[PDB]
Amino acid sequence: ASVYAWNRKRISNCVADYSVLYNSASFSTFKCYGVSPTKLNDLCFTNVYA
Amino acid sequence: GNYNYRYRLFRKSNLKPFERDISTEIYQAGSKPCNGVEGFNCYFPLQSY
Repeated sequence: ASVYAWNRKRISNCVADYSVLYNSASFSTFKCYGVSPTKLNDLCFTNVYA
Repeated sequence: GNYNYRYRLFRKSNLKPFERDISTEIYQAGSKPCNGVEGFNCYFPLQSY
């Protein structure tokens, strides 16, 4: 969708693997600010918003 | 802007008390083998203020 009409998605109640996206080089920029991108698979929160 | 003052940002492990490390090498931030080529998942730990 457009930049001013950006799509919003809610993710909850499943198992999420971040290694597959972490190792993929098809993305030019992968900037993580909350925590270290390496330790994403260990700690987790109640929900995710995309 | 004085840039002579710099410090190490990345390291595989922590530092034991009362010791010095002067290893200025590329740091592998992911699974990509740097091999002294930098690039993705490969950064310079030393940087200034």
